[PDB]
Amino acid sequence: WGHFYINGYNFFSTFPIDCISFNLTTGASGAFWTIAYTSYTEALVQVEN
Amino acid sequence: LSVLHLDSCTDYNIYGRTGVGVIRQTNSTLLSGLYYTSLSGDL
Amino acid sequence: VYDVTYYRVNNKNTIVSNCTDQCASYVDNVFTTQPGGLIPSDFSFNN
Amino acid sequence: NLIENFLLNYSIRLPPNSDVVLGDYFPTVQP
Ligand SMILES: *[C@@H]1O[C@H](CO)[C@@H](O[C@@H]2O[C@H](CO)[C@@H](O[C@@H]3O[C@H](CO)[C@@H](O)[C@H](O)[C@@H]3O)[C@H](O)[C@H]2NC(C)=O)[C@H](O)[C@H]1NC(C)=O
Ligand SMILES: *[C@@H]1O[C@H](CO)[C@@H](O[C@@H]2O[C@H](CO)[C@@H](O)[C@H](O)[C@H]2NC(C)=O)[C@H](O)[C@H]1NC(C)=O
Ligand SMILES: *[C@@H]1O[C@H](CO)[C@@H](O)[C@H](O)[C@H]1NC(C)=O
Repeated sequence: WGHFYINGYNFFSTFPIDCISFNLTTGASGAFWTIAYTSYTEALVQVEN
Repeated sequence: LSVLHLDSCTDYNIYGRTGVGVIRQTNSTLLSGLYYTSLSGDL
Repeated sequence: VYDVTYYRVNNKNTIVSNCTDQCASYVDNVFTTQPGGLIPSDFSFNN
Repeated sequence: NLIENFLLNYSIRLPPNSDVVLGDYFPTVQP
């Protein structure tokens, strides 16, 4: 729906999005990361700090 | 504008939240969020 | 090989060492997805 | 030591001054 969340906060938004193109790398740093494709659900979440 | 007066009593408007208080820099770390409030709704 | 294994590499001195316990709890951010699309109860949620 | 040597070649691409943790489908020790 165009909402961009950074570190959990909705800092900005755009028009609804059908497709997102991207090309991201850490390069020589040798760092790893993940991309997750998710859906909304109700859950009980315990938060600390 | 973003004029912030520290270590003194000020009339603030922070990301839409207004009130009177003393704002100080802390050495704490919180990774998530932009602002934090109390159970009463206060900043 | 079915999954991801982590090793620490120190190039200051290259020294390769195992990362299996306390350090594995700071960088391991990957998991097997359970049926239904559920995140395992032992996931760290670091990022 | 065969696994160690693998990591020694794999890590050649790293910067001259770094401490990193590498994660991949590396050869393992049990199976
Ligand atoms: C993304 O950045 C975070 C930090 O913002 C990285 O997490 C950090 O990981 C290091 C280990 O690589 C942790 O250091 C440890 O500190 C304790 C001090 O008690 C020491 O005993 C351990 O031996 C080790 O030196 C550090 O605490 C940790 N910081 C966190 C969790 O905020 C994270 O690894 C980075 N991302 C990726 C993909 O690597
Ligand atoms: C928010 O943090 C930034 C970054 O540290 C502050 O910007 C610096 O303020 C000092 C003091 O006047 C300047 O000398 C630096 O040049 C500023 N850095 C940059 C990149 O502009 C900013 O003042 C803080 N915001 C508030 C409202 O205090
Ligand atoms: C912040 O500074 C105080 C000293 O006023 C110190 O006691 C406290 O441990 C520090 N906290 C952090 C996270 O550095």
